[PDB]
Amino acid sequence: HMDCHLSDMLQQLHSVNASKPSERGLVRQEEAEDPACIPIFWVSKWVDYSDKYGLGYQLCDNSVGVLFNDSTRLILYNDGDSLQYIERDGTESYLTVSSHPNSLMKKITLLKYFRNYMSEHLLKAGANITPRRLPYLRTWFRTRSAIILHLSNGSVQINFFQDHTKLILCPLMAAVTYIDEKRDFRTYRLSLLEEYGCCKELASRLRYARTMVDKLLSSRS
Repeated sequence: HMDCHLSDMLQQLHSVNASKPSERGLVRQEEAEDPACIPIFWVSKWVDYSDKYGLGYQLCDNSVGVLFNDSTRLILYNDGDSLQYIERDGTESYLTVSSHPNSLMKKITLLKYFRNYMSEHLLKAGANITPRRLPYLRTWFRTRSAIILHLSNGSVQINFFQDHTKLILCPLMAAVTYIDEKRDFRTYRLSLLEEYGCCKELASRLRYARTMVDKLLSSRS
């Protein structure tokens, strides 16, 4: 199944949700935590100017990217010079800001504007956390309750507007990282949540997640 791991994630989430992990009673949510499953990448900041320009974001490694409206993406590495350009094909090329390339000067100017805004005006998600091919934003959408961000490495991140809680779902670890209201970052193996269960708040977000992954799978291309 070649859908950037979305099918796998749907299965991991059906399985956890079907186990009804909050209904239980011997809830040992801390027993489901697995430091071996800590994500390498997540989105630390984002800026939606999608009407006209696109969606800018920062990864936790301090790389910056933009998904332009024409469906190309440009990434500036944390060195502040190396570029990675992804055309619509998915085909990738590499360049530098200092080479001053005619073909991308407009997109580079737009990316630098995004970078500056995020640096000056936004705070990092998971800033207090040392993390464990640079992925890029494959697709995204927002509901009234969340923004849903699907990375090229198959991770899905859901940022909930009401309480600033966040889910980072990693299907290759079959794991979920939950950033709670107090900015506490905790990583769970999903199969250990089936077993030890969890609080009703995490259970509810995992139910919403399932629905969001269903929505990504329902609208490919």
